Amino acid sequence: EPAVYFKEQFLDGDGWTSRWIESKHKSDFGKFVLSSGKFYGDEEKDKGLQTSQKARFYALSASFEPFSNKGQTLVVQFTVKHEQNIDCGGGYVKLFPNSLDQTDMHGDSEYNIMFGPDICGPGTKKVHVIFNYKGKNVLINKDIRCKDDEFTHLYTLIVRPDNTYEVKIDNSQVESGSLEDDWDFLPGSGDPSIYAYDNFGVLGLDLWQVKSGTIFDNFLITNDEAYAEEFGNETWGVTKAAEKQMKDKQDEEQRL
Amino acid sequence: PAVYFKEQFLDGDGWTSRWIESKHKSDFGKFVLSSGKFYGDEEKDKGLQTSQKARFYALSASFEPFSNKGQTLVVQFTVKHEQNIDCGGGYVKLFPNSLDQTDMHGDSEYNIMFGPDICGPGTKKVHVIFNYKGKNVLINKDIRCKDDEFTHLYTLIVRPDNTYEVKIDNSQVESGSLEDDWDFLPGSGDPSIYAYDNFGVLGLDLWQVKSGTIFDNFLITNDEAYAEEFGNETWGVTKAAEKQMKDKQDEEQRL
Amino acid sequence: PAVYFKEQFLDGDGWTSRWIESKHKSDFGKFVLSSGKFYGDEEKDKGLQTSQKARFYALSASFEPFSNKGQTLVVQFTVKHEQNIDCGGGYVKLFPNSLDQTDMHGDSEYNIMFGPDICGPGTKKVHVIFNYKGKNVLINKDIRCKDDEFTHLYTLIVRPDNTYEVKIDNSQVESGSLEDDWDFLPSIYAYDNFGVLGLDLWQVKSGTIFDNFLITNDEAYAEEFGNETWGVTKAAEKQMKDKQDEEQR
Amino acid sequence: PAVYFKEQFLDGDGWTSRWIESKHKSDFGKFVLSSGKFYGDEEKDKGLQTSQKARFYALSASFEPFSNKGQTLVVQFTVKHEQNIDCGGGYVKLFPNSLDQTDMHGDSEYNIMFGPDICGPGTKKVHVIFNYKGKNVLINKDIRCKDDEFTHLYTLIVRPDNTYEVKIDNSQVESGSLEDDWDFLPGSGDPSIYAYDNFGVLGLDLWQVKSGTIFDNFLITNDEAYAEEFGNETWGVTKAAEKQMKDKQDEEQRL
Amino acid sequence: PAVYFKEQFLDGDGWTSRWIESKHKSDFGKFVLSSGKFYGDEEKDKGLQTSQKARFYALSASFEPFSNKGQTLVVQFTVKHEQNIDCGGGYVKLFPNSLDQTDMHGDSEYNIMFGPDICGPGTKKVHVIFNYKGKNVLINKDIRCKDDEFTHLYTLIVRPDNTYEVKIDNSQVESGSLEDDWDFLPGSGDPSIYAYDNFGVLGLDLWQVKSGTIFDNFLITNDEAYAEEFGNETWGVTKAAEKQMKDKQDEEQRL
Ligand SMILES: [Ca+2]
Ligand SMILES: [Ca+2]
Ligand SMILES: [Ca+2]
Ligand SMILES: [Ca+2]
Ligand SMILES: [Ca+2]
Ligand SMILES: [Cl-]
Repeated sequence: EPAVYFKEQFLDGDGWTSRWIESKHKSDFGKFVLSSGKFYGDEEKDKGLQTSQKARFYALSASFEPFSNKGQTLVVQFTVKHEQNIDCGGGYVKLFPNSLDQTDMHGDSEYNIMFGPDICGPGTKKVHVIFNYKGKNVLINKDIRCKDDEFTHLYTLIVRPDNTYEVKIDNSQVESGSLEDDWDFLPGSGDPSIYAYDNFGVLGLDLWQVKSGTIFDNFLITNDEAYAEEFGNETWGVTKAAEKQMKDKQDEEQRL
Repeated sequence: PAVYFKEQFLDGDGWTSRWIESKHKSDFGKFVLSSGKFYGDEEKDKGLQTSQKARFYALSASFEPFSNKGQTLVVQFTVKHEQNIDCGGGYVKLFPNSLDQTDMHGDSEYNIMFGPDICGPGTKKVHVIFNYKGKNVLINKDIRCKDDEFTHLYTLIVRPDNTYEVKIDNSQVESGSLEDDWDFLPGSGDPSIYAYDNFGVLGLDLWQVKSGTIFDNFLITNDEAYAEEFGNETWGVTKAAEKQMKDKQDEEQRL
Repeated sequence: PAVYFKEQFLDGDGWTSRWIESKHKSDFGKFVLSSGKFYGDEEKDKGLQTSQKARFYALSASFEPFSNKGQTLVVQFTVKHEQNIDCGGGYVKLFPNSLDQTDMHGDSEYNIMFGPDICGPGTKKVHVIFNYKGKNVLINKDIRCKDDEFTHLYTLIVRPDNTYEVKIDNSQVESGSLEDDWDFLPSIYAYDNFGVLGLDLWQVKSGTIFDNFLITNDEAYAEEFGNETWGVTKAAEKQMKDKQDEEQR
Repeated sequence: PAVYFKEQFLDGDGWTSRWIESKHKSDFGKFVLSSGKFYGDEEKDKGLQTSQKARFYALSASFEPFSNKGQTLVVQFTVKHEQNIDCGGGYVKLFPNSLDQTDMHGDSEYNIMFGPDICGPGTKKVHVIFNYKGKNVLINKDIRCKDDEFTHLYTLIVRPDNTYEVKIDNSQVESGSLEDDWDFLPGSGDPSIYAYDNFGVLGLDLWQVKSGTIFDNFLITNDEAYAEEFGNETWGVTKAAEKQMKDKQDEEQRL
Repeated sequence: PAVYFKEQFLDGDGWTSRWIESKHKSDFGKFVLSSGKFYGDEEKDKGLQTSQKARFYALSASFEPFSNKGQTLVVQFTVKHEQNIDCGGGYVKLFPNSLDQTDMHGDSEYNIMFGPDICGPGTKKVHVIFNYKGKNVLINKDIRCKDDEFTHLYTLIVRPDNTYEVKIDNSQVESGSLEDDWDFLPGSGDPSIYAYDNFGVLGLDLWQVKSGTIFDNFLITNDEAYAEEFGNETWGVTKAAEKQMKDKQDEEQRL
């Protein structure tokens, strides 16, 4: 059976406030609030963490029973909804070693992997895939376009023990290849262990936003690609059509 | 001193032309060349590493066939369970030259199987298995294997008087006679039990939950003294620097 | 040789008048007198056995108080993880006589802690902890403990020149000086008062048996007693267990 | 790892340009290059052999001077009393560079003396002597040396926290602190006792009744792990084959 | 005259309760109390000596916090590179009281760094570094440090008009204004550059190849004249006798 290292849907009211921790590294971090926003597919299911303040840094994280991806597939997946029509701001997650002090998390804390959408003005609509290796944060050399509309989108990163990876948006492949080719880690054949991290213990939302209102939901860390795809269809795939219908209706009333 | 087989994986990707993957199944785990996260020497300590969790493995190497009839047979290699293994094999198999390497699997007919096997706190055992009269006969003595994360040397010595010796880290841990330490027959005796007409392949054919085991410094020879020399030139050269590098990493982890 | 404490549990249920259960908590696991499923001698090898899974334990024995000032201190006992332990302690603690035995727990102030600690394939360690200036200072050397199912002898030697030695199965495995092998803030080694030995620890899989406790000031006597206890258990224990393993298969 | 001195006598008669005979006396015994009557390898196991009975010996080798201040000092070499010695030294001395090699003798001022000493039934001892405040201070622990006919590895480790270790055949036999294991001073302590400004010469300066002792594989380094490695590449490679050749000769002698 | 910090190590081992070892790393070198092989006065000239080769060091002393705002700041101490240093620092750092002394290291944020730095033939320099706007700004003037084996006095004077002076052996070697002698800003204008809200710790945080450097007679004060007095009562009292003892030892060495 598939291993589920982390799952968060924010289905149990305020239960999440005991699973996530705010960094105190700075005194003026923005606050996340629980919200399904102005339109949604289901008012309760579509609750997630929403950035609530403009022009702020954010730093909130959740711990889980530590694990290693050594010898295994790693899948990192979540939904992102820039309801506010974002101008400039991140929508990405970071996976940290368990040695991270959650109350001191910030932009320069050492993570293992960073993944997800980053928007800044007309020029930047990009999906980051960053691997930490030999004390450097190495950025993917392929150009992956992210979504930028107001609707909920599913982001999936797959990393395999043969050093292959795949990136999906809305459960459909948008990029793939090998770590040795698509990042500048090192000369020659490569190092067959690049993909692997001794320890994963925390998932962080650690990012900057000008216009706020982004909602993060349906986080999943697993070792099974098929399961990730299922869960994507049970979450994003259930949100999608009703969300779009409610928003069309509101747009019409606005016009009128 | 006859050297029937030697593998140290010193010549880059050269090993990929000396070893053959079985296609008996479609979902065998893959070996990769690696010295892992700590080592005595980054290059010397490269070996074959299991790269996937909860898998069967099946990779082999041929050599000029030989018979141990009338002679001493020595089988030796290093094993390193870097990953702190929960359950998995670390043993080799010696096969007749009639083995189809591309069809090797758990039920292929081997001559001898030798080496460490771990499964939970309860099983930490060295297997010594002889194939005789279509049965795979298991040693009756209980030999404890090593279980830590470091590189260990495993040596099997089989002699034409049907005596055998097992060594770990170049030091004897078990010895006796085939007739006493296995149930081949109800009483004495068949003085030829030790002997095989043909050896042609060495296989790594095994199961692993947590992966990351590294195999290096394989030797098949007819000379005990040479085996001991080679063991000191390989394992014996790895040992102290490996332990020093790992202590350092453990300390940095603690801070 | 001074014998400050000896316990071999040889006199039936006599031990129940020498040891005291902490009531600090209501759900501590219970020790039971047992030689387990295999042994060298069904009677001699009786000792205190942890009887419940996933529990804290807290049982202690008092003795006529003493100080090690100007003397060698030797702490010795046998540990047998019969159950093939996954995670759990096998160490003792030596406490000042000011300890309330009926309130002993994990945070009670001890002088010295010593012995095997196992938690998963990754940790198989011998603790040597000294209490100094209100800190519990952990040895900086890495000492591997035993992890099989058989009875093993653990011995800590502390000398008035601030040297120490650790033995397993009556054979040295570690040695040095207190000043080098711990980060202490000349008599670091010395305590005004020892009055209680406690088994205060955690266990997932239970079944560990503790026997043959000795606190003495004589290294040679400790070694003798080790050979008269562990050394007499060893071979017959292993033989009975090999036999049971064969029948099992 | 710093290698201050290495000598294996592998380059024929090359050694004769690296070692100097004292002329302090006219009747010193002579060293000769030899692997003796039995060996693991006739060439590799060549070393300096005492060639005359009831004699003083005095031969030395210079190296680029160094200080062990702030660092680990490791002194290591092999000794083989092939002749079954009755009485004689097998130890080395490390000297300051101010030593006149041509005048070396029993009373020359050394920094450290280390190694086996045998004299009759009573004495089989490893010396560890430190020169301090114009006295030669003898270790207070009793360390047994080897006395059979085979090659043994002797290793002294001295560390800048004033700890030391002694190994025989790459395995610890003694350890502790300088302040405790020698009478330098009435109490602690002078943390610099371990340290010498200058090492420039290694000497074999000693007495022998029955001659035939072979010295090989000298190493002075600052790295314990490297010393252990080199030990396993030298002693560890001689060991088994040496023993096998000698057993064979013992058997033939008996018949 | 305010004395914010004074250390002469005159009260035996008393210093061990005034200074704290960083535990940021496990392998920092250790300071030991020592007057070395030569000295003016065996007791007075005790100071902190680096005891291990090729190591980072990290030891610090706290004092009642203060600010130099509106006042003169004088930082003074003696340095003796007894070992004839090849490469290594001899400088101090003044830290804010917010520093965790048990975590001090090379990247901890200091206010001011001052003192000699030697690295090979090319570098014999006195550092004067001011932390400003999250940068560590290095003086633009080239100040030669001393490099012989003897004890030298180093003095930094910083004044509330943003002037500074550097002295060696109680005699001026450099002077000027902060705005001219560092690149804080493209042009003149921040008169408070000299000033720090708080000083709470003095650290020895540095690297050394060849070890043996002795630090003594630390003084932090607000009075230039008092610094000069103390310098003459410390360095000035060490100087002549130290030189005389060392000449005597050099002469004995030459014979
Ligand atoms: Ca939700
Ligand atoms: Ca190799
Ligand atoms: Ca008992
Ligand atoms: Ca040689
Ligand atoms: Ca002083
Ligand atoms: Cl009971």
